Amino acid sequence: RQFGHLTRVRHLITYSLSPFEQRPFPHYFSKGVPNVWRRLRACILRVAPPFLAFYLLYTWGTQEFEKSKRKNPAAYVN
Amino acid sequence: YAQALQSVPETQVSQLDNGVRVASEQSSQPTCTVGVWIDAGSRYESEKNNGAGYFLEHLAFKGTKNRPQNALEKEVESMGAHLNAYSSREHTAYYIKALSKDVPKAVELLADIVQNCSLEDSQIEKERDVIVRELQENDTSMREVVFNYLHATAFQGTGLAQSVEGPSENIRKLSRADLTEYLSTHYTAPRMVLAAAGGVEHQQLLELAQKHFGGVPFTYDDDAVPTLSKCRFTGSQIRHREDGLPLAHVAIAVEGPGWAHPDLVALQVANAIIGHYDRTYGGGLHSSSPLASIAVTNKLCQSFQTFSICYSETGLFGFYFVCDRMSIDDMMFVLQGQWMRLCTSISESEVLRGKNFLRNALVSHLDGTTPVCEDIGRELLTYGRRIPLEEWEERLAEVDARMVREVCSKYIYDQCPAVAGPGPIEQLPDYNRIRSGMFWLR
Repeated sequence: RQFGHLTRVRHLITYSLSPFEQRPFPHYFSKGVPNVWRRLRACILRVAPPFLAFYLLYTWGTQEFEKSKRKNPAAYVN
Repeated sequence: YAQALQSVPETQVSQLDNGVRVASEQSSQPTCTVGVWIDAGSRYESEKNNGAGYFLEHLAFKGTKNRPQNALEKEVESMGAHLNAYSSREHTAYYIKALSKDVPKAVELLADIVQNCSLEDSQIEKERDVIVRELQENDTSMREVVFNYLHATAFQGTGLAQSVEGPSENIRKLSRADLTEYLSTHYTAPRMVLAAAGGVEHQQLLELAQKHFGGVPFTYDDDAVPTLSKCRFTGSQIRHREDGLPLAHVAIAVEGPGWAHPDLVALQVANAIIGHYDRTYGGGLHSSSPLASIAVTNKLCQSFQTFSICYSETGLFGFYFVCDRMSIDDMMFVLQGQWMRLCTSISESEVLRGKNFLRNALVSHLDGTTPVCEDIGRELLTYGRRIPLEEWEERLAEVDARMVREVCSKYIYDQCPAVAGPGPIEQLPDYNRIRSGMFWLR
């Protein structure tokens, strides 16, 4: 698929400025950073949970293993 | 020839202790045309003041207090004179064309309008809905909307960006007053010019103007003409898509110098070289204007035209084309490419023709009375005086290749243009692309 045969688009006025007449930098601290958080806080509660869960299952798993290695002071009290 | 130019009657000019400048050119011609060209326009309008200059032009004829409607027209019709006119962004005029045997009568008439318009509150409330309709017509003239939108984005934010016509909301609410607030504010002698051409004898004109334009300037203000707020050019685009339309229009341009600037010549010659095409012509063999040629060979556009629309202190040097939903791209490419060629490797043999082509329009620009007055009307107003064809001649009879290059590049190379395009333009690439189309991979 090429250009000019994509969609029947009617009534959409778009205005954009040359990159040299605008600033790429952009508006960090205004809209910039804000939205970043707007997202960390949006999906944090949807991504992190499982990873967190793994972690536990990792630690638990490891400790226990590292434990099942140490002797039961009472495997021979005699 | 050159002798033909020289033997061309100088143009007479002399201002009033009033402010008006009265100039004109004389010939044998029974007929003539005369008009007052105000330094008035849309540019001079505000956010709530936009429209007036027009809503005005539209009542500028429906009468005065001295002689109401039915009579003015009846007095005009009855004498066989044609009173027509316009209103741009920085230029408005009102010219009539009679048999020169009416200089004093036409002149009076003129004065009686630019100064006393009925502005019949009942006449207005009609012309109101008239424009609002007449505007709805200007609208499907894609051939135009594409230019306003060009202005709209080219000079975004400033006064030029506002269209001579003005928003519907203003025309829907302009007050009996606001119109007058416009008239009394801008319609003043210092910014108005009484020019004419035909069989008229300057002095007779003067005295009549000097007679019907009994204006009197007290303050220092009244005698001073305000210079306008500079308009920021803004390389950008504005796309009003609609694949529902037969075809799309595209208009791109760079900032223009302004009448004053001597380069507008060489520049004018530039536009001479690529010129314009339009399927009716008869030339896949056309003169250099490859844009033309190529436009034919590869059936690029329905029509394309180059333009250096300029104003007081700014301008719009570009090109505008109309093409099938499908060949929009190839066109730009080929076209925009030309600009480059134009100011990167243009030849003498080319400019040679360019010139002569201009020298032909240069002359035919002044074909009749009405047109001549136009220049005079204009010349003074924007340039300061009148530029004789003998002058323009030299001006552009001395532009060499290397000069065109030096110029066009100076206003086109790696400049951020403003593009405008309504219609099925899905095929027109983004900006960056038509932007990096400004520098030639030399």
